[PDB]
Amino acid sequence: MQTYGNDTVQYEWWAGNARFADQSGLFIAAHVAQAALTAFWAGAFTLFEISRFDPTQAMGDQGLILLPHLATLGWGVGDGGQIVDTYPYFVIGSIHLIASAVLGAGALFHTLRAPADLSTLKGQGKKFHFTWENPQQLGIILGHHLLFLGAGALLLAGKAMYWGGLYDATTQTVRLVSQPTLDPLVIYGYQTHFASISSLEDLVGGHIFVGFLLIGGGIWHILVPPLGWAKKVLLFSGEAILSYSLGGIALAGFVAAYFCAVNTLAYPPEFYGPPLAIKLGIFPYFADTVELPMHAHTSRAWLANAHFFLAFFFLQGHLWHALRALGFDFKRVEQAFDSL
Amino acid sequence: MQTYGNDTVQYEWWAGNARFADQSGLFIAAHVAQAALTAFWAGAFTLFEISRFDPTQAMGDQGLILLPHLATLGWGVGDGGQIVDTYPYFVIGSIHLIASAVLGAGALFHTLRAPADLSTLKGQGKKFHFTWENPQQLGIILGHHLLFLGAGALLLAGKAMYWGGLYDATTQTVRLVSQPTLDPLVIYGYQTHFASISSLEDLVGGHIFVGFLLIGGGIWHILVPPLGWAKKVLLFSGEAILSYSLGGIALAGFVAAYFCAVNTLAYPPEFYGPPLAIKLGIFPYFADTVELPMHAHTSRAWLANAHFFLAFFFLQGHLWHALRALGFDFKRVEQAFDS
Amino acid sequence: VQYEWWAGNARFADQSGLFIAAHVAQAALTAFWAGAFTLFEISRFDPTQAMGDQGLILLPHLATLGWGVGDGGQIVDTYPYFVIGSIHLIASAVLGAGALFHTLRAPADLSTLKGQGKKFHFTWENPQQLGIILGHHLLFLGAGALLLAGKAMYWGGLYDATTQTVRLVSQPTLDPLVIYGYQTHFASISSLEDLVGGHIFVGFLLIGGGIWHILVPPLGWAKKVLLFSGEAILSYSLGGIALAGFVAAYFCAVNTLAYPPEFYGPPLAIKLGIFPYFADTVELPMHAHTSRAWLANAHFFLAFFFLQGHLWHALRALGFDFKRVEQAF
Ligand code: CLA
Ligand code: CLA
Ligand code: CLA
Ligand SMILES: CC1=C(/C=C/C(C)=C/C=C/C(C)=C/C=C/C=C(C)/C=C/C=C(C)/C=C/C2=C(C)CCCC2(C)C)C(C)(C)CCC1
Ligand SMILES: CC1=C(/C=C/C(C)=C/C=C/C(C)=C/C=C/C=C(C)/C=C/C=C(C)/C=C/C2=C(C)CCCC2(C)C)C(C)(C)CCC1
Ligand SMILES: CC1=C(/C=C/C(C)=C/C=C/C(C)=C/C=C/C=C(C)/C=C/C=C(C)/C=C/C2=C(C)CCCC2(C)C)C(C)(C)CCC1
Repeated sequence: MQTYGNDTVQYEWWAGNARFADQSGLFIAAHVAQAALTAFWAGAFTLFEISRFDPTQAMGDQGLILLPHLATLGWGVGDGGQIVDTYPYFVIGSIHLIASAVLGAGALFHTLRAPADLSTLKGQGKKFHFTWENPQQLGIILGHHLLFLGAGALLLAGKAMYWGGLYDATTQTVRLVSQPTLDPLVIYGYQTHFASISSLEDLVGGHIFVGFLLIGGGIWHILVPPLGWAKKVLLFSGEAILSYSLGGIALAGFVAAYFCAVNTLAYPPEFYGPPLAIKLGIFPYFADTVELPMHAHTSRAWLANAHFFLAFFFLQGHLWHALRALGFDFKRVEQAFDSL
Repeated sequence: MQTYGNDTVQYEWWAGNARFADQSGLFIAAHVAQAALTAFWAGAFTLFEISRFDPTQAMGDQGLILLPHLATLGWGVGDGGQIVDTYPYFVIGSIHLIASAVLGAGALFHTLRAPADLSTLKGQGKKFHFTWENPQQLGIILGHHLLFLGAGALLLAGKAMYWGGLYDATTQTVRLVSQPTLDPLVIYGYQTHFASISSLEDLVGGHIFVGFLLIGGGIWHILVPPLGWAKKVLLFSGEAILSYSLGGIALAGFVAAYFCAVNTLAYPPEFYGPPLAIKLGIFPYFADTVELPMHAHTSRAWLANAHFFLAFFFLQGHLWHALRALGFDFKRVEQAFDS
Repeated sequence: VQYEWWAGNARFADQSGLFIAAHVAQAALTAFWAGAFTLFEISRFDPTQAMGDQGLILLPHLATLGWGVGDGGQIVDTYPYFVIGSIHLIASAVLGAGALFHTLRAPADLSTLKGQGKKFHFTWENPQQLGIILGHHLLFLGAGALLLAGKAMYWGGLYDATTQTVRLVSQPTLDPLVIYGYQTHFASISSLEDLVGGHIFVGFLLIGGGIWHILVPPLGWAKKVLLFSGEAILSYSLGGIALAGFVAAYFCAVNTLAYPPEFYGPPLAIKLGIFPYFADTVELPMHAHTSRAWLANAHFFLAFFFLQGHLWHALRALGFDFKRVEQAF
């Protein structure tokens, strides 16, 4: 936390998650409980989407949110964009459900059996003890999360190359994509038309390039400690790293909301509905060209608008926490109105 | 119980059943009274169901639940899934009533004639007294229960192999199977596809295998105590062992609800109804494929959905007793919202 | 201790004369119901119709023995019912005579007598004289079993419902291994000759039990596994009579051999709604039932209520007077 003086600070219940921000074990426990909640939502809602799926209609009109996310990977897709056999969606939903179960079990284990601070441990638990002031352990955690995201990108790459086939909007069948792009100059040139790429080989080439970039960043962050040039320009607290991550996930949400509404192959038009139109009224939303009867919207509209609004409010959360990390009081803005 | 204040911690009447967690003389009376109520349900409710039975309609139509539980054992079913008499269901319910009567008598004995403690005797009861600190005696009680469960499994195998025939979904006849399964390779292969078996012989062979496995586990728990790493990893208390068993019975209830949902040979489709579909709305219910006239359900749904709910709430009871055994009092939650 | 007037018969626990008097008076009331209601519910009888439809309650038991019935199962007389009712009248007379003589004239404490009364006083802490009373009662019940055995040899034998004849039984079973295997074949033997053949074995068993109880007292373990108080001995007797009432309700439900089906009623059906009961296969419209359903249901409910009375006296005997007060703090 910030703690502009008053080192022994007490937070009330409406800021109740600020109480464990200094301790270590509850800091692990709350986050793995949150990951259990995300895995539970994923598995339980693709099961709920299998429960409320009709094969006599098109996909995106009935609010199909997760089954197009699995059909773009090409798991149970047939011919012409038709889904007749849904075994592996139920398989990955059950996998995510039991994964949420074991993650919640570990969360309650760290809340109950593991102590608050990991400095009282003796074996490997003392090596996992972290503080918001030393950047070395934070760099180790940073590099290992970099390595895990790179491993996830490599798993997606193997799903595109060896472990299965992806889906395209041209042939509307599965496709075993091999021999991707190997040139980084055209990847440097992809900063202008990244929204419409229209080729899956370029997609898996960009994915293996960003995956190898992530592995390089991971081994770089594990190998060298963080330097001194960034410690003079970046703040080192809980709310500072919270702010950097909040701005990162808000930018990622804006990027994903732009990617959802205009793409055609990473979001097929028969699975998510037609591509959208960026329409600014009061706020910039995404409207469909055709109008659904029961005031309804496609999955593309729901995904793009929800991710845009969540990215917007996460940007203001980054703003709140980043101004908090710079020393602002925030009753100073109430004292500025009260002095007036 | 965690013994917060001391061993004589107070309890109100909404938790008064925690008062005999350390007495170990009222434990016996409460448990065999629950066994008496279980046998009372098992007998009196099939006596209730034998009065409202219709021979023309299907058994999964009006809500017959216990009679399809006995019809798959081949007691009073004719050819093609039709019931020809009501006598063996009546005598099985009657002997369950007699077992309930003698177990309730033993319960009133153990709460009335037997003392509140069991270490206060001088005969065989001194060797029967248990408490929640020693691993070897509790392992002995566990091994005795494993021997009893394996004996029940071998009794089921003897019923299927020597005490008449059995119903199947292949020939639709009361069939006496023979030559059960020896190799565990198909038993290992059934671990990844346990929904459909397509063999009654492999079912009774797996039953003989798990029965012998339970006799072996009971003998192992009788002879040798826990080696020492269980005292380091696990816990040994009332609430901890209760939570272990609650998680076990919740997992058993989950897999039993799923086995009632998908399978169609252990539960015959002409007796319970058509095989259900796992429809997750606000909760996962195992819904029918046909529709009943006035808000009714088939008996397979009444089995599977109720056992799913009971497995869910027993999972949360396992969570409650696990947190109770791990030093959490649930009084820091009400104390973390003040000031 | 003191008992209120709403429940004050517990004073018979120490007074022995009233203990004899009230029970012999109760037996006089039973014999008065046996004699008087046979001679009073005879005007409801009509041999033109059936015996199961009118609701005759006593006379089925008299036609069970095979006194005034012949071929086809028809009643042509009343005079055997008259002589059995009349001996029940004079038996109730002499039994009530001894009853009120013990109530009014005999002393209460039998140990304060001089002749053959001081050797007749009983109490609740001895296994010897109570064993003598048990032996004499076992002798008399075995004598009643001997009378049932002699009914199949003296007056033409019992009545058979299968062959529709009052046949003389003269084939006793000389093997107790059939008696062992009867626990599956309860009320389904399809033979009337095997009932008397099972009655002579249990009759000689009753004589042997009475001889064992007269000759030797409880030799030591009955002082430990059992109690001798009045409430506990009442509990044991009520449990025995409740088991008897339940098995008699089962015999009135399922047998249709000892009870003739053309006289008592059709075979019954075991049902359960709120309480378990028995219902006829052929119902009657005027809110009436056969003697089978009436007897089986009433004996089932009375056996249940006397099982509850057995549990009440067992809780009263073993110190559980009022201990559920400590539920609420
Ligand atoms: C990375 C995510 C993240 C994390 C870890 C935190 C963490 C924290 N924030 Mg926070 N915040 C975030 C994102 C995040 N914030 C965003 C995106 C916003 C913008 C809206 C804010 C705005 C914000 C404010 C304004 C304040 C905090 C405060 C705090 C601190 C106290 C704990 C707390 O939140 O109270 C516990 C949380 C609650 C009691 C929840 C409040 C109940 C809300 C109103 C209901 C949820 C709204 C809605 C229904 C959500 C669903 C949306 C849609 C599906 C309908 C804690 C360190 C407080 C602080 O620094 O004081 C010490 C504080 O005053 N945050
Ligand atoms: C094998 C199962 C088992 C056993 C032996 C116990 C044993 C115990 N539990 Mg328990 N529990 C269980 C399962 C079990 N629980 C499950 C599955 C849950 C989740 C719901 C709980 C939740 C729970 C709580 C929240 C608490 C206990 C407590 C206790 C202890 C005190 C006795 C008691 O319950 O109060 C005496 C019993 C009663 C008062 C009976 C109440 C019955 C209510 C009125 C039923 C309401 C109807 C309900 C909807 C169910 C309907 C079923 C439907 C089919 C009709 C005792 C050691 C308490 C404790 O730790 O001590 C303080 C406590 O606070 N338990
Ligand atoms: C052979 C059978 C037998 C015997 C000898 C006894 C003997 C005794 N019982 Mg008893 N009891 C029995 C069977 C028996 N009971 C059965 C089967 C039940 C269950 C229904 C009970 C329930 C019972 C209770 C609940 C109590 C006794 C008590 C007593 C003792 C006090 C004296 C007495 O009877 O009060 C005489 C009492 C009355 C005559 C009742 C008053 C009048 C009522 C209101 C009328 C009867 C109600 C009934 C509905 C009428 C219609 C009859 C119906 C068949 C049509 C005495 C030792 C009491 C005790 O322990 O001592 C204080 C006591 O509290 N008994
Ligand atoms: C708040 C809080 C917290 C947190 C926690 C959490 C948040 C949790 C979560 C957790 C979770 C979230 C969990 C999960 C679980 C899971 C489960 C419970 C599952 C189950 C399921 C099932 C069993 C299923 C089944 C099936 C299958 C498998 C298939 C077929 C069909 C069916 C569907 C039936 C803490 C403690 C830290 C602190 C305090 C407060
Ligand atoms: C090709 C392609 C692709 C790929 C992509 C990629 C590969 C990307 C990358 C990306 C990246 C690679 C990005 C980056 C960016 C960055 C940023 C966004 C940053 C920001 C930040 C800032 C600006 C900060 C600053 C600072 C510092 C550094 C320190 C001092 C102070 C300050 C704070 C100021 C895809 C798949 C789509 C498809 C196909 C095509
Ligand atoms: C053949 C026949 C017959 C006959 C019958 C008889 C012969 C019967 C018998 C019966 C019997 C012969 C029975 C038995 C039973 C038994 C019981 C029922 C017992 C009980 C007991 C008790 C309850 C006791 C116990 C105890 C002891 C010992 C001690 C400890 C504790 C106690 C108390 C628990 C008739 C006529 C039908 C006809 C036809 C044929």
